[PDB]
Amino acid sequence: GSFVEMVDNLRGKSGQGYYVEMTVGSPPQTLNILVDTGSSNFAVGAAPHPFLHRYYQRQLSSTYRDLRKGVYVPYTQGKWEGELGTDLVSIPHGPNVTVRANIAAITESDKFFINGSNWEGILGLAYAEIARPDDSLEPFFDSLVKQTHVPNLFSLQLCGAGFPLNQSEVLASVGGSMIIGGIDHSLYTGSLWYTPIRREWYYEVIIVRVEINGQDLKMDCKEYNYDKSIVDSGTTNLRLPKKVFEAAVKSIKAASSTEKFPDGFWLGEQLVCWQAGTTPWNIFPVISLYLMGEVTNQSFRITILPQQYLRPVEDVATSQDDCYKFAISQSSTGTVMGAVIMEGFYVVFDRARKRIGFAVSACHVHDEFRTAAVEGPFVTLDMEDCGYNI
Ligand SMILES: CC1(C)NC(=N)N(Cc2cccc(Cl)c2)C1=O
Repeated sequence: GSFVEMVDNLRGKSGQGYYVEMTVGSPPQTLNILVDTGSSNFAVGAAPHPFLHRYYQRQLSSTYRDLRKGVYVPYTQGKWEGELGTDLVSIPHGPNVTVRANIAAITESDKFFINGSNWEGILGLAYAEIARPDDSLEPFFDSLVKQTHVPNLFSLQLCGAGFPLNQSEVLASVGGSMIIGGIDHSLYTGSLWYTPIRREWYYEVIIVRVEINGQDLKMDCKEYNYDKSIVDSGTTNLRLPKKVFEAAVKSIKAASSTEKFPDGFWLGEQLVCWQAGTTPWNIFPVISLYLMGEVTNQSFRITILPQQYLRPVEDVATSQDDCYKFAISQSSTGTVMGAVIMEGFYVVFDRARKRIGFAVSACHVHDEFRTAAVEGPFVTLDMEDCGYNI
Protein backbone atom coordinates (compact mmCIF):
# COMPACT_ATOMS: atom_id res chain seq x y z
CA GLY A 1 0.00 0.00 0.00
CA SER A 2 1.72 3.14 -1.28
CA PHE A 3 -1.22 5.53 -0.84
CA VAL A 4 -1.71 5.43 2.92
CA GLU A 5 -2.99 9.02 2.95
CA MET A 6 -6.08 8.00 0.98
CA VAL A 7 -6.74 4.54 2.43
CA ASP A 8 -9.88 4.47 4.59
CA ASN A 9 -11.05 7.93 3.49
CA LEU A 10 -14.61 6.76 2.75
CA ARG A 11 -17.67 6.36 4.97
CA GLY A 12 -21.22 5.16 4.34
CA LYS A 13 -23.01 2.05 3.09
CA SER A 14 -24.57 0.63 -0.09
CA GLY A 15 -28.09 1.79 0.78
CA GLN A 16 -27.27 5.46 1.39
CA GLY A 17 -24.05 5.79 -0.58
CA TYR A 18 -20.34 6.12 0.11
CA TYR A 19 -18.88 9.59 0.60
CA VAL A 20 -15.52 11.32 0.84
CA GLU A 21 -14.65 14.57 2.63
CA MET A 22 -13.90 17.58 0.41
CA THR A 23 -13.45 21.33 0.85
CA VAL A 24 -14.82 24.10 -1.37
CA GLY A 25 -14.01 27.81 -1.37
CA SER A 26 -11.60 30.16 0.41
CA PRO A 27 -11.40 29.82 3.33
CA PRO A 28 -12.15 26.10 2.80
CA GLN A 29 -15.69 24.93 3.60
CA THR A 30 -15.82 21.25 4.59
CA LEU A 31 -18.51 19.02 3.06
CA ASN A 32 -19.11 15.27 2.74
CA ILE A 33 -19.48 14.26 -0.91
CA LEU A 34 -21.08 11.13 -2.39
CA VAL A 35 -18.76 9.20 -4.71
CA ASP A 36 -20.73 8.45 -7.88
CA THR A 37 -19.20 6.77 -10.94
CA GLY A 38 -22.64 6.89 -12.57
CA SER A 39 -22.81 10.67 -13.10
CA SER A 40 -20.52 13.52 -14.18
CA ASN A 41 -21.51 16.59 -12.16
CA PHE A 42 -19.89 17.97 -9.01
CA ALA A 43 -22.94 19.37 -7.18
CA VAL A 44 -23.32 20.49 -3.58
CA GLY A 45 -26.18 21.67 -1.40
CA ALA A 46 -25.96 25.47 -1.38
CA ALA A 47 -29.20 26.32 0.43
CA PRO A 48 -30.89 25.26 3.72
CA HIS A 49 -32.52 21.82 3.62
CA PRO A 50 -34.08 19.74 6.44
CA PHE A 51 -31.62 16.92 5.69
CA LEU A 52 -28.47 19.06 5.56
CA HIS A 53 -26.79 20.40 8.69
CA ARG A 54 -24.36 22.31 6.48
CA TYR A 55 -24.05 23.59 2.93
CA TYR A 56 -21.86 25.55 0.52
CA GLN A 57 -22.08 29.30 1.16
CA ARG A 58 -20.85 31.09 -1.95
CA GLN A 59 -20.99 34.54 -0.34
CA LEU A 60 -18.30 33.41 2.11
CA SER A 61 -15.80 32.28 -0.53
CA SER A 62 -13.41 34.90 -1.91
CA THR A 63 -12.56 32.58 -4.80
CA TYR A 64 -16.14 31.92 -5.90
CA ARG A 65 -16.86 32.70 -9.57
CA ASP A 66 -20.44 32.96 -10.87
CA LEU A 67 -21.03 31.30 -14.25
CA ARG A 68 -24.45 32.98 -14.57
CA LYS A 69 -25.94 29.71 -15.83
CA GLY A 70 -28.60 27.46 -14.34
CA VAL A 71 -28.75 23.67 -14.37
CA TYR A 72 -31.70 21.28 -14.05
CA VAL A 73 -31.10 17.60 -13.34
CA PRO A 74 -34.21 15.35 -13.31
CA TYR A 75 -33.92 11.70 -12.19
CA THR A 76 -36.53 8.92 -11.91
CA GLN A 77 -37.22 9.55 -8.23
CA GLY A 78 -34.98 12.53 -7.66
CA LYS A 79 -34.52 16.06 -8.94
CA TRP A 80 -32.16 18.93 -8.18
CA GLU A 81 -31.78 22.42 -9.62
CA GLY A 82 -28.71 24.57 -9.19
CA GLU A 83 -26.60 27.53 -10.21
CA LEU A 84 -23.29 26.95 -11.99
CA GLY A 85 -20.04 28.52 -10.80
CA THR A 86 -16.40 27.66 -10.09
CA ASP A 87 -14.25 27.60 -6.95
CA LEU A 88 -11.09 26.08 -5.50
CA VAL A 89 -11.66 22.47 -4.43
CA SER A 90 -9.55 20.07 -2.36
CA ILE A 91 -9.76 16.53 -0.96
CA PRO A 92 -8.17 16.49 2.55
CA HIS A 93 -7.55 12.75 2.52
CA GLY A 94 -6.49 12.69 -1.11
CA PRO A 95 -3.85 14.18 -3.44
CA ASN A 96 -2.25 17.25 -1.87
CA VAL A 97 -3.48 19.57 -4.61
CA THR A 98 -6.07 22.33 -4.99
CA VAL A 99 -7.93 22.75 -8.27
CA ARG A 100 -10.45 25.21 -9.70
CA ALA A 101 -13.49 23.18 -10.71
CA ASN A 102 -17.08 23.57 -11.83
CA ILE A 103 -19.59 23.46 -8.99
CA ALA A 104 -23.35 23.26 -9.32
CA ALA A 105 -24.77 24.99 -6.25
CA ILE A 106 -28.00 23.13 -5.47
CA THR A 107 -30.79 25.53 -4.54
CA GLU A 108 -33.79 23.24 -5.11
CA SER A 109 -34.15 19.48 -4.76
CA ASP A 110 -36.80 16.76 -4.65
CA LYS A 111 -36.00 13.32 -3.23
CA PHE A 112 -32.26 13.93 -3.75
CA PHE A 113 -30.83 14.43 -0.25
CA ILE A 114 -31.19 11.39 2.02
CA ASN A 115 -31.95 11.87 5.73
CA GLY A 116 -29.11 10.60 7.89
CA SER A 117 -26.75 9.83 4.99
CA ASN A 118 -24.30 12.47 6.23
CA TRP A 119 -23.43 13.70 2.72
CA GLU A 120 -24.20 17.16 1.36
CA GLY A 121 -23.13 16.83 -2.26
CA ILE A 122 -22.28 14.49 -5.12
CA LEU A 123 -19.04 13.90 -7.01
CA GLY A 124 -19.75 12.65 -10.52
CA LEU A 125 -16.69 10.76 -11.69
CA ALA A 126 -17.92 9.68 -15.13
CA TYR A 127 -17.22 11.43 -18.45
CA ALA A 128 -18.33 14.83 -19.76
CA GLU A 129 -20.60 13.25 -22.37
CA ILE A 130 -23.25 12.76 -19.68
CA ALA A 131 -22.51 16.00 -17.80
CA ARG A 132 -25.40 18.45 -17.48
CA PRO A 133 -26.42 20.74 -19.06
CA ASP A 134 -23.97 19.47 -21.69
CA ASP A 135 -20.50 18.07 -22.30
CA SER A 136 -18.99 21.56 -22.17
CA LEU A 137 -19.16 21.54 -18.36
CA GLU A 138 -15.84 19.92 -17.47
CA PRO A 139 -16.17 17.14 -14.83
CA PHE A 140 -14.14 17.45 -11.64
CA PHE A 141 -11.73 14.62 -12.43
CA ASP A 142 -10.96 16.11 -15.83
CA SER A 143 -10.13 19.43 -14.19
CA LEU A 144 -7.94 17.66 -11.62
CA VAL A 145 -5.91 15.82 -14.23
CA LYS A 146 -5.53 18.86 -16.47
CA GLN A 147 -4.36 21.16 -13.67
CA THR A 148 -2.02 18.83 -11.76
CA HIS A 149 0.31 15.86 -12.23
CA VAL A 150 -2.17 13.36 -10.78
CA PRO A 151 -2.29 10.26 -13.04
CA ASN A 152 -5.59 9.93 -14.93
CA LEU A 153 -6.86 7.03 -12.80
CA PHE A 154 -8.74 6.35 -9.57
CA SER A 155 -9.61 3.15 -7.71
CA LEU A 156 -12.48 2.37 -5.35
CA GLN A 157 -12.75 -0.10 -2.48
CA LEU A 158 -16.28 0.07 -1.04
CA CYS A 159 -16.57 -1.86 2.22
CA GLY A 160 -19.94 -3.22 3.30
CA ALA A 161 -19.93 -4.15 6.99
CA GLY A 162 -21.88 -7.38 6.51
CA PHE A 163 -24.37 -6.24 9.16
CA PRO A 164 -26.60 -3.18 9.85
CA LEU A 165 -24.86 -0.02 11.08
CA ASN A 166 -26.90 2.36 13.26
CA GLN A 167 -26.67 6.14 12.84
CA SER A 168 -23.77 6.31 15.30
CA GLU A 169 -21.85 3.29 14.06
CA VAL A 170 -21.94 4.39 10.44
CA LEU A 171 -20.32 7.70 11.41
CA ALA A 172 -17.43 6.00 13.21
CA SER A 173 -16.98 3.14 10.74
CA VAL A 174 -14.51 3.09 7.85
CA GLY A 175 -16.53 2.64 4.68
CA GLY A 176 -13.68 2.11 2.27
CA SER A 177 -11.06 3.83 0.15
CA MET A 178 -10.96 6.09 -2.89
CA ILE A 179 -7.40 6.21 -4.18
CA ILE A 180 -6.97 9.22 -6.47
CA GLY A 181 -4.28 8.79 -9.11
CA GLY A 182 -3.19 5.28 -8.22
CA ILE A 183 -3.63 1.68 -7.11
CA ASP A 184 -3.01 0.60 -3.52
CA HIS A 185 -2.03 -3.06 -3.42
CA SER A 186 -3.09 -3.55 0.20
CA LEU A 187 -6.76 -3.18 -0.75
CA TYR A 188 -6.99 -6.44 -2.68
CA THR A 189 -5.86 -10.04 -2.86
CA GLY A 190 -5.05 -12.05 -5.97
CA SER A 191 -4.71 -10.60 -9.46
CA LEU A 192 -6.28 -7.56 -11.08
CA TRP A 193 -8.16 -8.38 -14.31
CA TYR A 194 -9.06 -5.63 -16.78
CA THR A 195 -12.11 -5.24 -18.99
CA PRO A 196 -12.19 -2.55 -21.73
CA ILE A 197 -14.21 0.62 -21.24
CA ARG A 198 -16.40 0.25 -24.34
CA ARG A 199 -17.16 3.96 -24.63
CA GLU A 200 -16.37 6.99 -22.51
CA TRP A 201 -19.59 8.44 -21.10
CA TYR A 202 -20.83 6.13 -18.34
CA TYR A 203 -18.14 3.64 -17.34
CA GLU A 204 -19.55 1.13 -19.86
CA VAL A 205 -18.46 -2.51 -20.01
CA ILE A 206 -19.48 -5.70 -21.80
CA ILE A 207 -20.73 -8.83 -20.01
CA VAL A 208 -20.29 -11.99 -22.11
CA ARG A 209 -21.62 -14.78 -19.88
CA VAL A 210 -23.61 -15.17 -16.67
CA GLU A 211 -23.57 -18.14 -14.27
CA ILE A 212 -25.63 -18.95 -11.18
CA ASN A 213 -23.64 -21.47 -9.11
CA GLY A 214 -21.73 -22.41 -12.26
CA GLN A 215 -24.90 -22.93 -14.29
CA ASP A 216 -24.94 -20.92 -17.52
CA LEU A 217 -27.96 -18.61 -17.72
CA LYS A 218 -27.83 -19.49 -21.44
CA MET A 219 -29.18 -16.15 -22.73
CA ASP A 220 -28.05 -14.41 -25.93
CA CYS A 221 -25.14 -12.40 -24.49
CA LYS A 222 -26.62 -9.29 -26.10
CA GLU A 223 -29.42 -9.42 -23.54
CA TYR A 224 -26.92 -8.88 -20.72
CA ASN A 225 -25.95 -5.50 -22.16
CA TYR A 226 -29.34 -4.26 -23.35
CA ASP A 227 -29.13 -1.40 -23.69
CA LYS A 228 -25.83 -0.96 -21.84
CA SER A 229 -23.85 -2.28 -18.85
CA ILE A 230 -22.25 0.19 -16.43
CA VAL A 231 -20.29 0.29 -13.15
CA ASP A 232 -22.11 2.74 -10.86
CA SER A 233 -21.28 3.39 -7.20
CA GLY A 234 -24.27 5.72 -7.08
CA THR A 235 -26.64 2.77 -7.39
CA THR A 236 -27.23 0.40 -4.48
CA ASN A 237 -28.34 -2.79 -6.24
CA LEU A 238 -27.10 -5.03 -8.99
CA ARG A 239 -29.62 -4.06 -11.66
CA LEU A 240 -30.34 -6.36 -14.59
CA PRO A 241 -32.32 -5.88 -17.83
CA LYS A 242 -35.91 -7.12 -17.39
CA LYS A 243 -35.45 -10.43 -19.27
CA VAL A 244 -32.15 -11.16 -17.57
CA PHE A 245 -33.60 -10.35 -14.17
CA GLU A 246 -36.46 -12.76 -14.71
CA ALA A 247 -34.15 -15.58 -15.78
CA ALA A 248 -31.71 -14.86 -12.96
CA VAL A 249 -34.37 -14.76 -10.25
CA LYS A 250 -35.78 -18.03 -11.51
CA SER A 251 -32.34 -19.63 -11.30
CA ILE A 252 -31.61 -18.16 -7.88
CA LYS A 253 -34.98 -19.36 -6.57
CA ALA A 254 -34.22 -22.84 -7.89
CA ALA A 255 -30.79 -22.96 -6.26
CA SER A 256 -32.25 -21.78 -2.93
CA SER A 257 -35.43 -23.87 -3.19
CA THR A 258 -34.92 -25.61 0.16
CA GLU A 259 -36.40 -22.42 1.61
CA LYS A 260 -39.44 -20.56 0.28
CA PHE A 261 -39.33 -16.75 0.20
CA PRO A 262 -42.35 -14.41 -0.33
CA ASP A 263 -42.68 -12.59 -3.68
CA GLY A 264 -42.08 -9.37 -1.78
CA PHE A 265 -38.54 -10.54 -1.06
CA TRP A 266 -37.64 -11.24 -4.68
CA LEU A 267 -39.16 -7.89 -5.64
CA GLY A 268 -36.53 -6.42 -3.34
CA GLU A 269 -39.19 -4.64 -1.29
CA GLN A 270 -39.33 -6.73 1.89
CA LEU A 271 -36.75 -8.05 4.29
CA VAL A 272 -36.29 -11.65 5.43
CA CYS A 273 -34.95 -12.48 8.89
CA TRP A 274 -33.16 -15.38 10.57
CA GLN A 275 -32.34 -16.04 14.23
CA ALA A 276 -29.04 -14.31 15.08
CA GLY A 277 -26.12 -16.00 13.32
CA THR A 278 -28.15 -18.61 11.42
CA THR A 279 -28.39 -16.95 8.00
CA PRO A 280 -28.22 -19.94 5.56
CA TRP A 281 -25.64 -18.42 3.21
CA ASN A 282 -24.90 -21.87 1.83
CA ILE A 283 -28.34 -22.37 0.25
CA PHE A 284 -27.89 -19.22 -1.85
CA PRO A 285 -25.84 -19.52 -5.10
CA VAL A 286 -22.76 -17.53 -6.08
CA ILE A 287 -23.19 -15.31 -9.15
CA SER A 288 -20.46 -15.02 -11.80
CA LEU A 289 -20.33 -12.30 -14.43
CA TYR A 290 -17.88 -12.88 -17.28
CA LEU A 291 -16.42 -9.69 -18.72
CA MET A 292 -14.65 -9.08 -22.04
CA GLY A 293 -10.89 -9.20 -21.53
CA GLU A 294 -8.14 -7.06 -23.02
CA VAL A 295 -6.90 -9.89 -25.22
CA THR A 296 -8.88 -10.98 -28.30
CA ASN A 297 -11.20 -13.92 -27.56
CA GLN A 298 -10.23 -13.80 -23.89
CA SER A 299 -12.59 -13.20 -20.95
CA PHE A 300 -12.44 -13.33 -17.15
CA ARG A 301 -15.05 -13.66 -14.42
CA ILE A 302 -15.96 -11.95 -11.18
CA THR A 303 -17.91 -14.02 -8.67
CA ILE A 304 -19.99 -12.59 -5.85
CA LEU A 305 -21.57 -14.31 -2.86
CA PRO A 306 -25.00 -13.86 -1.29
CA GLN A 307 -23.09 -11.85 1.34
CA GLN A 308 -22.84 -9.25 -1.42
CA TYR A 309 -26.30 -9.43 -3.00
CA LEU A 310 -28.25 -9.78 0.26
CA ARG A 311 -28.15 -6.30 1.85
CA PRO A 312 -28.06 -6.10 5.68
CA VAL A 313 -30.99 -4.09 7.08
CA GLU A 314 -32.12 -3.46 10.65
CA ASP A 315 -35.24 -5.44 11.55
CA VAL A 316 -38.31 -3.21 11.91
CA ALA A 317 -38.28 -4.56 15.48
CA THR A 318 -34.58 -3.81 16.07
CA SER A 319 -34.49 -7.36 17.47
CA GLN A 320 -31.44 -9.62 17.43
CA ASP A 321 -32.37 -11.30 14.15
CA ASP A 322 -30.06 -10.91 11.15
CA CYS A 323 -32.19 -9.47 8.33
CA TYR A 324 -31.57 -8.68 4.68
CA LYS A 325 -33.18 -7.39 1.51
CA PHE A 326 -32.61 -8.97 -1.92
CA ALA A 327 -30.25 -6.49 -3.61
CA ILE A 328 -30.84 -7.49 -7.25
CA SER A 329 -33.49 -5.50 -9.17
CA GLN A 330 -34.78 -5.30 -12.74
CA SER A 331 -33.74 -2.44 -15.00
CA SER A 332 -35.21 -0.78 -18.08
CA THR A 333 -31.89 1.01 -18.69
CA GLY A 334 -29.44 -1.89 -18.92
CA THR A 335 -27.17 -3.66 -16.45
CA VAL A 336 -25.99 -1.63 -13.47
CA MET A 337 -23.20 -2.97 -11.28
CA GLY A 338 -24.07 -1.03 -8.16
CA ALA A 339 -22.46 -0.73 -4.75
CA VAL A 340 -23.47 -4.16 -3.50
CA ILE A 341 -21.43 -5.68 -6.31
CA MET A 342 -18.55 -3.25 -5.95
CA GLU A 343 -18.34 -4.20 -2.27
CA GLY A 344 -16.87 -7.54 -3.23
CA PHE A 345 -14.07 -6.05 -5.30
CA TYR A 346 -11.34 -3.45 -5.52
CA VAL A 347 -12.28 -1.60 -8.71
CA VAL A 348 -9.70 0.31 -10.76
CA PHE A 349 -10.99 2.97 -13.16
CA ASP A 350 -7.99 3.30 -15.45
CA ARG A 351 -9.14 6.20 -17.59
CA ALA A 352 -5.66 6.58 -19.08
CA ARG A 353 -5.77 3.10 -20.59
CA LYS A 354 -9.53 3.08 -21.14
CA ARG A 355 -10.02 0.02 -18.93
CA ILE A 356 -11.56 -1.05 -15.62
CA GLY A 357 -9.78 -3.50 -13.34
CA PHE A 358 -11.32 -5.96 -10.87
CA ALA A 359 -9.67 -7.75 -7.94
CA VAL A 360 -11.04 -9.50 -4.86
CA SER A 361 -11.49 -6.93 -2.10
CA ALA A 362 -9.53 -7.32 1.13
CA CYS A 363 -12.70 -6.12 2.90
CA HIS A 364 -15.39 -8.22 1.22
CA VAL A 365 -17.77 -10.15 3.48
CA HIS A 366 -17.64 -13.96 3.23
CA ASP A 367 -17.79 -17.15 5.33
CA GLU A 368 -15.28 -19.94 5.94
CA PHE A 369 -16.45 -21.99 2.95
CA ARG A 370 -16.70 -19.50 0.06
CA THR A 371 -14.95 -16.33 -1.08
CA ALA A 372 -15.59 -13.76 -3.80
CA ALA A 373 -13.36 -14.28 -6.85
CA VAL A 374 -11.83 -12.75 -9.97
CA GLU A 375 -10.55 -15.49 -12.28
CA GLY A 376 -9.21 -15.86 -15.79
CA PRO A 377 -8.54 -16.32 -18.65
CA PHE A 378 -11.43 -17.99 -20.48
CA VAL A 379 -11.67 -18.57 -24.22
CA THR A 380 -14.67 -16.55 -25.43
CA LEU A 381 -15.64 -15.95 -29.07
CA ASP A 382 -17.50 -13.09 -30.76
CA MET A 383 -17.69 -11.00 -27.59
CA GLU A 384 -18.04 -7.95 -29.83
CA ASP A 385 -21.55 -9.15 -30.64
CA CYS A 386 -22.54 -8.97 -26.99
CA GLY A 387 -22.56 -5.19 -27.21
CA TYR A 388 -25.84 -3.43 -27.90
CA ASN A 389 -26.21 -0.92 -30.73
CA ILE A 390 -29.32 1.27 -30.89
C1 LIG B 1 -27.52 6.74 -13.92
C2 LIG B 1 -27.98 6.67 -12.46
C3 LIG B 1 -29.29 5.90 -12.20
N1 LIG B 1 -26.90 6.21 -11.60
C4 LIG B 1 -26.57 7.24 -10.80
N2 LIG B 1 -25.62 7.19 -9.88
N3 LIG B 1 -27.29 8.36 -11.03
C5 LIG B 1 -27.14 9.62 -10.31
C6 LIG B 1 -28.00 9.62 -9.07
C7 LIG B 1 -29.42 9.77 -9.18
C8 LIG B 1 -30.23 9.76 -8.01
C9 LIG B 1 -29.64 9.60 -6.73
C10 LIG B 1 -28.23 9.46 -6.61
CL1 LIG B 1 -27.52 9.27 -5.05
C11 LIG B 1 -27.41 9.46 -7.78
C12 LIG B 1 -28.17 8.12 -12.01
O1 LIG B 1 -29.00 8.90 -12.49
